[PDB]
Amino acid sequence: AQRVKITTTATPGEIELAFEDTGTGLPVLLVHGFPLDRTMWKAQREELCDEFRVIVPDLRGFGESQVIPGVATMEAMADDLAGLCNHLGLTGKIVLGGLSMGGYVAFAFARKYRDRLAGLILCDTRARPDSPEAKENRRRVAERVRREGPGFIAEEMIPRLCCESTFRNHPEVIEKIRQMILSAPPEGVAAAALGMAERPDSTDLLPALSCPTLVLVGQFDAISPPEEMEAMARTIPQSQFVVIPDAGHLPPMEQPERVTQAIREWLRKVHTE
Ligand SMILES: [Cl-]
Repeated sequence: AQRVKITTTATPGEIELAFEDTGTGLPVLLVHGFPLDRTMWKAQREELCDEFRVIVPDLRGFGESQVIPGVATMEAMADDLAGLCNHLGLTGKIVLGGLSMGGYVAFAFARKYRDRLAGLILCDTRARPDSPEAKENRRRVAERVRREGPGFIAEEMIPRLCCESTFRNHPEVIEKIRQMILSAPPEGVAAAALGMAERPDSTDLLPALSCPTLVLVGQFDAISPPEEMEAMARTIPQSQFVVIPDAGHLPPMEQPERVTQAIREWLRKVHTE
């Protein structure tokens, strides 16, 4: 992996990002969820790199990236991605994928950097903003995690993140996810929780998208359910919708080969030299 200070148009103008960059050819940037890190895309990065260049950063405040206290807006995270692409000399078009919060970041990127997208991959996410109670729950999480760390988040989220079959067949995946959460920097978690609370409604952005979009969801996703994601996909032009069997909210980890294949075959259609 690499760690580089990038220039970003978001406050504070420069930030150190840790990232993986594996493969050659057409660039695919994959954005993790909350409160995870780049390692949740490891299987896809290690497999797709035979055909694509796969870039997987830790977002600001997560993993090994710099922590910027306060509020980490989805826009700021998108600005950081643009700055990373600039650093790397990826100044033309990319495919951008995101899971959950990473999907929120992808919408912020599409809003601001439309001309840099060859395609979007939206996994286990939604375009609407937080409801008022959800916003308040962000704030409650932020205030507590600063002091207690993320153990209480792992306790609340793990049962909602993966399906029954994953608990049975893949306890090692459960434990990897748990360690991602437990290791997340407390102030990075807080800043992103507050940022998510203030993200805009992206509902009306979706019909205005100008690139092919793959929408992926676990069959048993308890957080962003398949019915809801299918309806979201119906609002996006040039969309393809895929349900991954025997996965919950984290298909890339729960059913890595299925996710890799779905992404690979779509990329072959979209992302050409
Ligand atoms: Cl957003």
